[PDB]
Amino acid sequence: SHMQASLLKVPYFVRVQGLLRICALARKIAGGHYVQMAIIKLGALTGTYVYNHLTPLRDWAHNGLRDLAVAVEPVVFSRMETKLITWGADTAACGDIINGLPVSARRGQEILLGPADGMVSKGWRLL
Amino acid sequence: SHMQASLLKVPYFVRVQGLLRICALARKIAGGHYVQMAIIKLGALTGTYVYNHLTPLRDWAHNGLRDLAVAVEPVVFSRMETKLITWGADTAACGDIINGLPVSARRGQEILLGPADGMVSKGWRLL
Ligand SMILES: CCCCCCCCO[C@@H]1O[C@H](CO)[C@@H](O)[C@H](O)[C@H]1O
Ligand SMILES: CCCCCCCCO[C@@H]1O[C@H](CO)[C@@H](O)[C@H](O)[C@H]1O
Ligand SMILES: CCCCCCCCO[C@@H]1O[C@H](CO)[C@@H](O)[C@H](O)[C@H]1O
Ligand SMILES: CCCCCCCCO[C@@H]1O[C@H](CO)[C@@H](O)[C@H](O)[C@H]1O
Repeated sequence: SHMQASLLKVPYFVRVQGLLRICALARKIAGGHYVQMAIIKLGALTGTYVYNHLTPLRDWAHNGLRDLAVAVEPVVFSRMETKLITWGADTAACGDIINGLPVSARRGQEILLGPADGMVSKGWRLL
Repeated sequence: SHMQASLLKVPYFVRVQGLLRICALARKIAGGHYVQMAIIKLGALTGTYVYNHLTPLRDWAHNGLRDLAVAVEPVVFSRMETKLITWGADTAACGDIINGLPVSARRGQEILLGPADGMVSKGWRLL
């Protein structure tokens, strides 16, 4: 799904499993909390976030990890802004760009990202 | 604003007008189609795309611009993959990352991006 922005063509659920399995290894070592933070941040780069209500830190986290985190929904180690959006097939418009692609047309509750050229003849309407 | 992914805090319609004002300067000069393509590509990396149906090429484009374009809805000069999406408040889920921020919660028709910590208190629900 284009809405997940993952560098890896792998299901989100499975990506979190793999990431936490690497973390589990450091759960009991000395600077283990530092290690996990590193791996979690590396996961973020790949476009994979972990949430406490889905994969409780209590089941894999080193005791010091939670102190390094400034948030666990999802787990992040530096300030990250919080925004509100209402975007939907009903409000989408030209000018909008989603994960790198420009909004170009609509057809029902579907929105076309990228070039729309030659799509009008098929029921798509330009936004 | 977040759904427009523009490096400039300027209305979308104003950004395009500024871009096409520069393009017009080259509408009639020799090799102007090349100059306009550079300008339009600069707009792209800045977050602004132009569409033929919003601002027709016949009003500002140099005669050779169309030939260089691979599409005009919006104007691009190389392959751009076209995607079809179905997404909204009713479908948003964790694992989703929108223009850099992770989906974390839902309240009504609004969706929360970024940390949700402490929001469950305000009537928001983790996804
Ligand atoms: C950070 C990106 C990692 C990408 C590789 C993910 C590999 C996920 O591997 C997963 O491991 C689980 C057990 O840990 C198994 O139960 C799953 O079946 C398996 O697919
Ligand atoms: C790629 C980004 C370009 C930014 C330059 C924007 C220049 C604004 O352009 C001007 O804006 C005014 C109102 O805002 C209009 O009334 C003018 O007609 C228009 O030319
Ligand atoms: C950085 C990319 C710029 C691309 C635009 C190139 C425009 C070439 O501009 C050239 O200027 C010459 C005057 O010296 C004219 O004689 C040529 O006919 C004209 O094509
Ligand atoms: C001042 C001279 C400016 C030349 C304009 C260069 C615009 C670069 O346009 C290119 O567009 C591609 C997608 O279309 C991107 O993937 C490249 O990273 C980007 O460099």
